[PDB]
Amino acid sequence: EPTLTPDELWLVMESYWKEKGFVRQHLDSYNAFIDHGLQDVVNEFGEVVPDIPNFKVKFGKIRIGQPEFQEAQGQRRPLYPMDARIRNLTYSAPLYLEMIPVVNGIEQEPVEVRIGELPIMLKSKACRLYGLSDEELIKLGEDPKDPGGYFIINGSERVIVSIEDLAPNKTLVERDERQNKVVAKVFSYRHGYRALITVERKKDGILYVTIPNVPKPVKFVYVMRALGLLTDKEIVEAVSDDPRIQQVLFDNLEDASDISTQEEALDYIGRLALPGQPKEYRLRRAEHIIDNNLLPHMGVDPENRRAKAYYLGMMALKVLELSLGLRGEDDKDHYANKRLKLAGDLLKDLFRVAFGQLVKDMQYQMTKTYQRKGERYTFENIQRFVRNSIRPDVLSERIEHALATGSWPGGRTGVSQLLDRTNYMSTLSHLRRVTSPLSRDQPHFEARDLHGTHWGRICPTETPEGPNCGLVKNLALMSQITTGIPEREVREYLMKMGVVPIEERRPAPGLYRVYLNGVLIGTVEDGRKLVERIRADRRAGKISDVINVALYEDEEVKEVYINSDDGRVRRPLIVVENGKPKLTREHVEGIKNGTLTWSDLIRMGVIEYLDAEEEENAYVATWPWEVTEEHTHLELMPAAILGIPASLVPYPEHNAAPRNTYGAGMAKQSLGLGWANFRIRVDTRGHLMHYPQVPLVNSRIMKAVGFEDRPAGQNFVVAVLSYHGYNMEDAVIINKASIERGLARSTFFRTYEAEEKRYLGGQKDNFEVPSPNIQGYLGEKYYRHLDEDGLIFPESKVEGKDVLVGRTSPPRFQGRRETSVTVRPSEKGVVDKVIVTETGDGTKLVKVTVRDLRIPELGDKFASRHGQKGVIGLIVPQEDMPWTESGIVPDLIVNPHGIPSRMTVGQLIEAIGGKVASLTGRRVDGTAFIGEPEEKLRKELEELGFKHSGREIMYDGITGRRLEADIFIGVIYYQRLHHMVADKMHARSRGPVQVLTKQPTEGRAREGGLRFGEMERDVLIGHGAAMLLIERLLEESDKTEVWVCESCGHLALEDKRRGKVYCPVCGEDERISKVEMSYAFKLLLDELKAMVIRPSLRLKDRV
Amino acid sequence: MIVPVRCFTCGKVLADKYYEFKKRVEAGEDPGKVLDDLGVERYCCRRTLLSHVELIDQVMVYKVY
Amino acid sequence: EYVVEIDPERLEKAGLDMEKVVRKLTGSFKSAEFEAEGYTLVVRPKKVTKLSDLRKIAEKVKKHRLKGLSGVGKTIIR
DNA sequence: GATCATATTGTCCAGACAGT
DNA sequence: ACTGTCTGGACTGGTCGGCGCTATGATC
Ligand SMILES: [Zn+2]
Ligand SMILES: [Zn+2]
Repeated sequence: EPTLTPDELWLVMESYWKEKGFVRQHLDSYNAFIDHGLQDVVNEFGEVVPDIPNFKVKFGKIRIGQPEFQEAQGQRRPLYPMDARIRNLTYSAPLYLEMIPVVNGIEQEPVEVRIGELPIMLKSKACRLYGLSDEELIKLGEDPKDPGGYFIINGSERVIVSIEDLAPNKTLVERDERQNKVVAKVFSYRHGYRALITVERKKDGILYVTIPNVPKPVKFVYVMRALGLLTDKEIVEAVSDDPRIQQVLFDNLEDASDISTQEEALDYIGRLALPGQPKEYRLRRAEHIIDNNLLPHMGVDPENRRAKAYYLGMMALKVLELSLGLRGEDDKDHYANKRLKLAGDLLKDLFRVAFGQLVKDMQYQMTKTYQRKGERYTFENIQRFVRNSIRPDVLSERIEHALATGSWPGGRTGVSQLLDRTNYMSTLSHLRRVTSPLSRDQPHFEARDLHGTHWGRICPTETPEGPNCGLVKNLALMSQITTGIPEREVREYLMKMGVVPIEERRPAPGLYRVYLNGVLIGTVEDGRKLVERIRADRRAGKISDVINVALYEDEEVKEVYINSDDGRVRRPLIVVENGKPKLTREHVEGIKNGTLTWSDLIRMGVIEYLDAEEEENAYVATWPWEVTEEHTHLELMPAAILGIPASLVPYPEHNAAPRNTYGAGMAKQSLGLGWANFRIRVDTRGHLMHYPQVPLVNSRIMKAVGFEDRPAGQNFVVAVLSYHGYNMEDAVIINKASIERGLARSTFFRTYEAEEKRYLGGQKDNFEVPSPNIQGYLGEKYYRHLDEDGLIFPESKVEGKDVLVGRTSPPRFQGRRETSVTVRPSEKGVVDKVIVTETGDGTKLVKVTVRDLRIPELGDKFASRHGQKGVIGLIVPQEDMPWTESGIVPDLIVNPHGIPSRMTVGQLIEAIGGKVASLTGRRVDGTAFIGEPEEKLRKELEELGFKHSGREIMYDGITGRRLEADIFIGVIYYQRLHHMVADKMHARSRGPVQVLTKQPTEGRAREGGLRFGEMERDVLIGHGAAMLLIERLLEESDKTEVWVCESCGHLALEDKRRGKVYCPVCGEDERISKVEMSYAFKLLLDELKAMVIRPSLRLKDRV
Repeated sequence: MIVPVRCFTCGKVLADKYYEFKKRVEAGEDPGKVLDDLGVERYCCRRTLLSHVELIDQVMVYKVY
Repeated sequence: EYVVEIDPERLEKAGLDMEKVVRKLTGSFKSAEFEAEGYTLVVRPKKVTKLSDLRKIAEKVKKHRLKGLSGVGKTIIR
């Protein structure tokens, strides 16, 4: 039998991507949250007890209906994502929770009352687009190639970037070199509340415990005694039985022997938490602190407090062993200790917070109703009483707002971001984006750098630049994220397989400890046999693929870890037994024929998902011909370790790593036909390529991803040559005839919105052409494109500050104000479309989309796929451009100096492949590590009648003579970026100023100025230009004149009515002088005076 | 979204023979020979014809008015 | 009490004998008796009966410097 | 229905400070 | 007189573009 080929593995990977997709983590997480997360939150809250004697309301099952919207009139209609985007509506569905009132302990009839609206993930199980074909999505105005997985809040697409957090309820141990101590930390989670419990051992050998909302670290023995253990022996074997551990414990309780009872330790905790308080108040405060802060994941009842001490013991060992060399320090960046909070978990936390606030609001409402009406009206109809005491919007405005501003409860922020719609690549990259809670300004050398566990889970090259480097990553193409399964079933299976419970047998040095999701559950005699049995059962399909088993066999400690929780990024690997992979040719034939699916392959155990913990016990083979008897797994696709935008780069192994990173980052900034429904979309900014082209040198994954259907660039005939110094320093030279022929032509769409808002007292905006008699009239010619209804006509040429929607506002505190929506002063174009509809409040809403033709010119940014970027240096006419002996005139000219300095050989290989593909007609594969070899490409180029090196004899376009060097010319995929010079040119002479500092405004949209920062002032000082600095900072920004009293230095007051200048603090109607200074200095003086500081300006003569 | 009328390099008209080229490609023939018999000899025009993908049919379905 | 065993090869680089090493803690630590048994260093207690004071005096021997200057770590010659 | 007072109180470096 | 500990402050600049928020439970 043959040893298989990478083509079969590529077919298997294509089947995997077809079955699951690329936004599977969001969809699966949201489906899990919808199916049980709402029910779990409701059951956790349980019931609401208002201030009513002998009465309570309990919560039943909670369901979610179809996405529907209720208009201002009161009509409920089905809601579609396109309608939500156009009408600025939140794509949400009502939540119906049944309420069962309890009167005198007797349950009443359940009441089903809507509790709010929950936003619906696109293409989810609760969405209207689930199960629809391409034609059905087209009929609804949706792109069939749109992956979904995002939220529409107020008509704006919101994507929840995954969060790379630490593993909950898992203790991680490390040593602080500066503090000279061993520190172990656990982030215990309970109902969305995170508590950082810390156990440390300083140089003195004592153990300290850090508990949140506690200002000082207290001794470990004190908490151990206060947690339920009384005698010293209890603490002695609550940790371990190793003689070194026992002796360390003896030293600890000898040092901490001053406290022997639980009350004294609780008194110490309460005194540290709340000093200067009565003893019983400190006692109850310490009891509450211990119950609700000391490891909340173990519970809050005092009954489990003793068990918490056991969880303390397993911490102490982890502190002790690293302090004695028995065990090594675990990696904080290792993905076995790192979880990935997806949209489902964050949605569950947000819904829990919103539901708790809704519960407290309903409790207050029933309390107020009972206090006002009384017992007669309350109990005469308990169905209507509960329903009327509910405000659903109170919940809803907490959820969608957190999905609007991106701010999450608990201090987490930036969870939800605006979905990138620059092209097809950017949206997928954002939907597969992972952020970190670490600060961006912090230098994280151990965290930002690439880790060895990122293979197959995190893209090694596609990372942002600047402070976001390292902390923001993208999921790999083969990355798989686990879905939650009932842990009780897994624990029962483990117990029935032969794992002795922890409460039955004490841990022993000769026994293998068994951990379930970071929690020790018992010990087994043969850990290796148990691991092998679990793996065999998983391969046989008896248990779910979510369960991952790993075995750590050290000379000192032995452990077995079983993980079945969420947030674990896994990769698929082919199981290899006795040197033979489980995947055979029959499985590939079944996959190709369609009889076998990816889930079928997972079911038989041929291919299994491995996380970072299990892969520690695995020996993976990179290629099917490198498998040996000692190999345990076979890599499916080595090219799948890259991200979605990183696979766009052809031959990434032939390029430098920074070049590959730049190319992956700039793949999201390209312009092209990202979406087929771009014309009907109401995106505020968008770009379209007139003639987008699929690259001739493209990886095979791009066909499966969908980039071939939605290209974002064009193939450019690029000749590497120095041309008059206009391609110098990364610049490029473009052909004038090529630009005039439509090459790289783009259109930029900008959407403006106008709302007929209704104010208090019945005042509302009006859509009409403003009369010239009213104030704020921009000009007669500015409304020349308006119709009689105040709306601009479509296909009308517009310029800067041109009126699109004529709106009139009611006057403040006179004639009606002017609030017309106008084009930006630096922007122009043609009005593409006008949409009239209504908002959620029934007010009129007009959205005008204006398109501008963007012909390429000087300053327009063009980038290759290998990180080679630059602006256009010259628009050279075709007659002046050189041409080859074959009659080919390059469409682009790049400097030869940039190619070898940045070590970009992949660009040359792509040029050769593009020329070969154009000459032969067959597309050249550019996949990583399985692409067409360079030497083969040179061979076919030679067989095609061209030079092997790709060099061609070229003639000068001006002199007409033959060039003395053979110029390397080939087809390179060059993409135009959105950093066009049209939207980047800013020029301000004078205009609007800030109302506070009397300084020019910010940005370009409001005709703002340019900031002359501190560094510019410093270099102007270094230049010695005093008067230039005076003219820049003072005479052109905030020049003003003030009146100063010479007697006391206070700012004198000038009265125009009296016409006189005098100092109110002092008098001095004569000795007042005019001083020229910056308005910022006057504001600073006012701030100092407000801060009870008196600045006395001692005036001096100018001469 | 639609085939360009002329080649971006030399201005040679290619939109006339693009649909015949696409029809012959879907029949299973080698696109190189199809380009050869259609007079598309220079690889710049071959670049324009091969790298272009038709997408206007997916834009016409979304009415704008 | 600590029964200290040291490798001789490191003692071949410090350039001093074990017995003289004892002389560096006999005068300094008058509350303990230091004995040399070949290549093994054995200490003896005068009046010690609690584990608390053992951990308050064992680290003082380690922190004591036999020769050289305080705060000096690595040393190379070029 | 239309109004109205109130609306809670992450690291690292350097200087000052109890403790021995 | 030393020594570890508590407290306080700063964390390169600039630019393009967007998103979104800045009331409410009584009273007549
Ligand atoms: Zn005065
Ligand atoms: Zn041509």
